Amino acid sequence: MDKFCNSTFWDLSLLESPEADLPLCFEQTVLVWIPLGFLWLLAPWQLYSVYRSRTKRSSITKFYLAKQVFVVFLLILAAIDLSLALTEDTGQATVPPVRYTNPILYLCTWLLVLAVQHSRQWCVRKNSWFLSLFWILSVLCGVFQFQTLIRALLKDSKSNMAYSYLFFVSYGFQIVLLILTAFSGPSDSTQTPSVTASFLSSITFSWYDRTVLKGYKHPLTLEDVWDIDEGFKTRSVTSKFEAAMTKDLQKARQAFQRRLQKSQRTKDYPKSWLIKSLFKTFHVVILKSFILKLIHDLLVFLNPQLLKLLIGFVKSSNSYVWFGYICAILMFAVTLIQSFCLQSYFQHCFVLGMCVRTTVMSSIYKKALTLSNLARKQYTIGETVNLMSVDSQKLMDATNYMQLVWSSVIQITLSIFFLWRELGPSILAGVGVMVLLIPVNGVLATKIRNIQVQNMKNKDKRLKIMNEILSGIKILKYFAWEPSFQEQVQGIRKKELKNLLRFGQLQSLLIFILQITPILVSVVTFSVYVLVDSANVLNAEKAFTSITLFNILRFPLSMLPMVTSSILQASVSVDRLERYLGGDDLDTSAIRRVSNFDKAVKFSEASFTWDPDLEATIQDVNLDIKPGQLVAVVGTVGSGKSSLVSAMLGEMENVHGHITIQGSTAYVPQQSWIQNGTIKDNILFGSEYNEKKYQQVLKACALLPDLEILPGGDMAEIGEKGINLSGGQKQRVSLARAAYQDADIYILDDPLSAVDAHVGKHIFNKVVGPNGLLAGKTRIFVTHGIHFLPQVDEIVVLGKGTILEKGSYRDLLDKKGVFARNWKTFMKHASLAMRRENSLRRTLSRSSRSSSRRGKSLKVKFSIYLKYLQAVGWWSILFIILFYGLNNVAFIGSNLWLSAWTSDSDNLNGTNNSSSHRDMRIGVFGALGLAQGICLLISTLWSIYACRNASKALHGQLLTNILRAPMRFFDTTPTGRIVNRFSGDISTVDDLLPQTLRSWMMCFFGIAGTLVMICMATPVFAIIIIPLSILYISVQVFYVATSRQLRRLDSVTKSPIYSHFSETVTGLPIIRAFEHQQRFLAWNEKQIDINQKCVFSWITSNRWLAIRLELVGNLVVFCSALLLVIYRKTLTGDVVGFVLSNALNITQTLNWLVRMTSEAETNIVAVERISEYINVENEAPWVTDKRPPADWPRHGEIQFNNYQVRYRPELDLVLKGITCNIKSGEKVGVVGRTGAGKSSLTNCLFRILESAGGQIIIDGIDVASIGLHDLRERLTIIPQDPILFSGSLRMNLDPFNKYSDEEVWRALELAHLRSFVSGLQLGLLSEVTEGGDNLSIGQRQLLCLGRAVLRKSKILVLDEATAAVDLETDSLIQTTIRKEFSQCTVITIAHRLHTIMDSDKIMVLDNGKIVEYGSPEELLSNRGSFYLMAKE
Repeated sequence: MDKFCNSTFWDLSLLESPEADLPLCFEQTVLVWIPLGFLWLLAPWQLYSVYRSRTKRSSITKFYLAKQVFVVFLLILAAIDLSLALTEDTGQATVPPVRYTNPILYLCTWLLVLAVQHSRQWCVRKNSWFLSLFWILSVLCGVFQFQTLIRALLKDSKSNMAYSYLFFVSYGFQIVLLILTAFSGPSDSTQTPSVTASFLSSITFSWYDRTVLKGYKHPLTLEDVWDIDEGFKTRSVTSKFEAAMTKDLQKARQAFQRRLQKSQRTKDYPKSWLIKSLFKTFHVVILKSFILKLIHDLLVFLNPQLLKLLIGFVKSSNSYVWFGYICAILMFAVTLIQSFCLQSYFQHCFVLGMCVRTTVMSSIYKKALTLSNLARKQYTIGETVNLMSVDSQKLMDATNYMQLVWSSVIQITLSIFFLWRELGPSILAGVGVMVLLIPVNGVLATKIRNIQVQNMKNKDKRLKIMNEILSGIKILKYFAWEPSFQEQVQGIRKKELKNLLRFGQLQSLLIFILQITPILVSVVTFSVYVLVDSANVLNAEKAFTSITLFNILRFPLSMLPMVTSSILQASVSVDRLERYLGGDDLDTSAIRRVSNFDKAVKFSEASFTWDPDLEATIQDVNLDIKPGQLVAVVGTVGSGKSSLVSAMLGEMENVHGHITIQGSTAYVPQQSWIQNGTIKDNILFGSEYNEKKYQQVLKACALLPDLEILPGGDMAEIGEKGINLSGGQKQRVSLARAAYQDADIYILDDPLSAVDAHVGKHIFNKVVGPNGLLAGKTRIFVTHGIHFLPQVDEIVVLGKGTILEKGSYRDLLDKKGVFARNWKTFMKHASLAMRRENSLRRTLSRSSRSSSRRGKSLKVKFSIYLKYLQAVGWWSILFIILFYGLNNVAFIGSNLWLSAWTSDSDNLNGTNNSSSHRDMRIGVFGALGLAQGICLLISTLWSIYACRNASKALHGQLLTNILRAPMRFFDTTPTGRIVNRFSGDISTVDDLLPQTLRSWMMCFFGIAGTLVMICMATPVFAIIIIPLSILYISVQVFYVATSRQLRRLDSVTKSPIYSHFSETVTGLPIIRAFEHQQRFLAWNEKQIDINQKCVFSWITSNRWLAIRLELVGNLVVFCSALLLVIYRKTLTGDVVGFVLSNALNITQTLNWLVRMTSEAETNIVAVERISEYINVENEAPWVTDKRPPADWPRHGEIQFNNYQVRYRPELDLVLKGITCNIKSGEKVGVVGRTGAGKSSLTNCLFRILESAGGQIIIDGIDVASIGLHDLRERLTIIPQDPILFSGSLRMNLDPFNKYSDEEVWRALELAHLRSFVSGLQLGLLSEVTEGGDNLSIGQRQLLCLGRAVLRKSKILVLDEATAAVDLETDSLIQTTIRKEFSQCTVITIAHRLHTIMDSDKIMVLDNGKIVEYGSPEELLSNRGSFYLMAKE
C-alpha cells in the first residue's frame, strides 16, 4: 500500500531527526481518514435520529446561509482539486491512486455535511456535538499537513504550488467553519440560552457571558435572570417523582402493615422508600455525572506522567525537538479537556441536588394539605416548616457529595498506585502522615465547634442586655445610667473576647497543619526513601512527579471524612422526611359533599372524637338543617359546640354515623388567621374583585373606622412587618372574608368574641341578621351571647356532646323544661431562630474547610478596608505580611534545595554518595521545612491577636458612641437597626472578616511564590503575566459583581417559601373549608420556581468562573512548559521539575483567591455600617468644666428666660419664649392643648433638647453652663411609661451601688414594698425578668417612685400616663410625694384636670406660649382659657 502516494507512509524514522516532519502519505491517509471516518460512521445515525422530529422549523437565517455557502465553496475547491489531478494525469505517465481518491472523498463528504447542516434546522440545538466535534477534529488533524506543506514551500521545492495553495485556502475555510460553528446561532423565541447554545458555547458556559456583563453594568433583578427550562419546574419534577414514588410507597406501606399485624398477633412507619424513589426518578442524571466524574478521575493522572516525560526530555540532551512541544501541548490539551469534563459534572451534580430539594419541598407541601389530623398533631408548626427548611437542605447536601464517596476512593487508589510505581514502599510513610493527620483535624474541628457554641450563648446574653438598653434608652438618659450599663456589657464582651481568642488559637493550629502537610509529607517520604537503602537514588523525575501526585492525593483523602459525615446526617434527615410523607391521609368517609339533597346539612347518628382512645367529644347527634335556616347553637363552655363545628368540616375522626353537606362552605374560626399581606388581599382571599360587593362587605362588617385608624386603609400590610391587629379588626376581617367569598353554608364559630356590644349588634344585623347580607345562605351561628337569640331562626342547645333540645326562641321561653334552665344558666357561661441558624452554622463551618480546594461545594471603597486595617494596627499587619513572606521565601528555598538534591544523581562525581552528603541534604531540607513552619505559626498567631484587638476596639467605639447620642437619633432610627448593627456586624467583624482577610493574604502569597519560581527559571515569563493578570482581573471583577447579586436574590426569594408554608400549615382548617387547596399548591410551586431560577443562575455563575480560572492556570502551565522547552539548552531537568510541579498548583489557588475576594467584599460592609455609627453625632459633654457646691439644688429655685426649644434643627419652635419662675417648695402643674408643649418641659429640664433661645437657671446657675451628667443627676423624674431593667432589685433601684442597703430598705419601706419584696426568697437581689412575668404593674410604678424617693433631690419633675392603674396606686403616689417631697419644688405635667386643682400653682401653656400665671385660687376667679378648659 506504499505505492498509494509513490512514497513511503509508515516510516517512523523521519521523526528520528532534528527537523522531523511527518511523511506526506501517512498524513494524507490517516490524518484524512480520522475526521472523515468520524463524520461517516456517525452521520447516518444523526440523520436517522433528526428526520423523525417535530415541525420543519426551517426559519432561514444568516448563520445557516453562511455555513452552507462556505461548505459549498469548499466543495468547489475539492472539485477543482480533482480537475487538477486529472490534468496532471494528462501529463506524467504515472499518478498516485490517492491523488484522485482524496478529492473524490471530500466531494461525497461535503454533500453529507451540506445535508447535516440543513438537518440542524429541524432541531432546537442548532450546532450540536457531532458536527462541531467533527470541525474541531478536522482542524486538529489538518495542522500536520499544513505545517508540512508550508515548511516544504519555503524551501521552494516546486513540488506543487497549486495543490499546496488550494490546501491553504481549504484549511482557511475549515477554520472559518469551526469558528462559525462554535458560535451559538441566532437564538429563537425567548427561551433560556442553555438549550439553544452551541456545543462549544455550552461546554464553556459562554452563554452565561451576557448575564455577567448585564449584572456588572446595573444590578440584576428577578426579571434579569432567565427562567429555568421546563424540565426542572416544580410541577414537572414532582409529577415525575410521584409517578416513581407511589409504587415504592405502597410497597413499603404493605410491608409496614404486615409487620404491624404480625406483631399484634408509634415507632414503625412505611420506611426505606424515599431514596429508591429518588434514584428511580433521577438515574439518567446519576449516570451522566458518574461517567463525567470517571473520565475526569482518569484524566487527572496524565499531567504527572507528562511532567515525568518533560523532565526526562530536558535532561537527555540528545533528544529531538518535536518531542517536548508535543508534551507541552498535550499538557494544555489534557487540562482543557478535564476542565470541561469536571465543570459539566458539577453542573449536572448541582442541578440534580437542586431538583431533589425542589421535589422534596413540593412533596412536603402537597402532603401537609392532606395529612390526617391524628398525624398532624404529632409535629409542631415550627418543626414542620423546619422539616421543609433543614431536612431538604441536608438531603441536597448529600446529593451533591454523593459522587465523591466513590470518586475519592478511585483517586486515592490510583494515587497510591502511581506513587508506589515511583518511590517504592516508602510512599506509605507519606501517605501515613497524610492519613494520621485526619483524626487531628477532627479533634481540632470538634474543639472549634464547642468554643463556637459557648460563644453563641454568651453572645445572646450580651445581645439581650443591649436590646433592653436601647429599647429603654430614655430612662437611662434620665437617671444618668449609661456608665453602669456600659460596664455591664463590657464585662460580657470581655468574656466573649476571651472565647474568641481561644477559637483563634485553634483555628491557627488548623491553618498551620493544613499549610504544612505537603512539605512535611515530602520530607518524610524522601528521607525514608533515600535512607532505607544504599543504591536507592532520588532523581528529578521521582521527586517532582511524586510531589505532584501527593498534591493530587491530599485533597480526596481530606474531603472523605466530611463527605461521609454529610451522608450520615442526611440519613437521619431522610428518616424524618420519609416518616412525614408516609403518614396516612385524612379520611372523608363520614362526611360526603353531595350536590342534590333535601337538607343543606344532615347529621345522621354521628359521634366524633379527637382521639379514639378517649371518649367521643361529640356523642350521638341526629339533626337536619334546610337551606336558609339560620341556626345558633348554644351550650355550656366545653359542651362541644366548637367541637361540633370542627367535626362538621372534617377535622375529627369518625367513631360513628355520618354527615351530609351540599354546596360550598365558608368558615369563620374561633382562632383568627390572617395571612401576610394587605387587608384587601385577605378579604378577597384569592377571589374575583368586584367593587360593589367589596365596599358593601366593608360597610356591613364595620371595617371603615378601622381603616381610618390604620395608616394605609385597606392597604396596610399584616404580619412580617407588624401591625398585630387587635382582636376586633382580626375578627372583622375574617368575617368580611367569609361574607365576600359567597358560599352556600356559613359555619360561624364564635365570631363576636373580641368586639364591643353595639358594634357587635350592628355586625349581627347587617351581616348575619335576617336583613343582613347573608339572608339566603345557610348560616350556623355559634354564640356566647343571648340578645341575638330572640330573632334567630332556630336554636339547638348542646350538652355533654348531645343535643339537649332544638326549637325556636319562643319554645325556649315557653316550654320551661331544660329550656328555661339553660337560658338562665348560660348567662353565667423563636422556635426556628435556634435551629434554622444551626444548619447555617453547620454548612458554613463545613464548607469553610476549603484547604485551597474551595470548589468542593459552596454556599468596595478602599476607605472601609483602611478603617478596618487601621483598627487592627499597622505594625501588626506589617509583621503579619512580613512573616508570611518569610514563609514563602523559605518554601522557594526548599524547592530550590530539592532541585539541588535531585541534581547530585547526574553529577555522580564520587563525593555525591557518601553518607555525610546525604545526611547534609536531608538535614537542610528538614531545616527549611521547619523554618517555613515557624514563620507560618508566627504570622498566623500574630494575625489572631491583632484581629482580636481590632474587634475589641471597634465594638468599644461603637458602644461608647451609641450610648452617647442625642435622643433625636434614637427617635429617627428603629431599635431593630441598632440592635442589628450590634448583632450581625460585630459578629462578622469578630469571626468571618479576619479569616477572610488572612486567607486572601495566603492565596496572594502562594500565587506570587509560584510566579516568582516560574520567572526565576525563565525570566521572559515576567511579560506573559501582564496579559494573564488582565484576564484574571477582568474575570474576578465580573464574577464577583454578578455573584453578589445572585446570592442576594436567592436569599430574598428563599424566605417566602417557608413563610407561605407556615401560613398554610397554621390555617389549614380554613383552607380546607373554603376548598382552596389547588390555589395554594399553585402558589407554592410558583414561589419554588422563582427561587429555583436564582439558585440555578448562581450555579452557572460558578461554572463560568471555574472555566475561566482553569484556563488562566492552564495558560500559566502551558507558557512555562513552552519556555522551558525553548530554553532547555541553558537549564536542567531539576528546574523543569520544580517549576512545573508548582504551576500545576496554580488553579486551586486562583479559585480560592477569587472566592475570598468575593467574601471580603461581602463582609467588609459590616465595618462600613459599624463605622457609620461610630461617627453619629454626640450629645453635649457629660462633664465640661464646672462642679456643684456638693449640692446644686439647695432649695429648688427655677427661673426661665424666654426659653425657645426646637425638636429638630429643621422644624418650627415648639416653645416660643417662655418666661416664668417657680420659687422654692411650690407645686406647679402645667396644662394646655394636646400637642401644645406639655412634653417639651419634662424633656428640656434635663437638657435632652438643647436650647434654641433663652435659658433655664437653677439656683442662680444657668443650665447650659454645667456638665450634662452633672446637671442630669441632681434632678428627679418619674418617666411616662415605667420601664424595668432585667436583673436585680438592687440594680434597678441603684446600679451605681452608691446607696447603702439600710437606706435602700428605708426608701423601699417608704414606697411600701415590704409585703411584695421581702416575701421573695432572695429579697433585694430577687431576679427581675424582662419587665413583666412578675412585679405587677402597680409594683412597677411603685418601684419607680421608690427610685425617685431614694434619689431624693430638691426638684421633682414628673408626668402621668394613664388612669388604667389602680386608684390606690395613684393615691399612694400623691400621699408619698406630699409627705416626703413637700419641701421640694415639684413640676407636674398632666392631661387629666381632676388632679391639678390641689397644686399650689398652675401654668397654662397653649401654642408654645404662656397664658396665665399664679395659683388656681388666683385663676378661678377669672374666666380665661383655663376656665374655658376646666370643669368641662
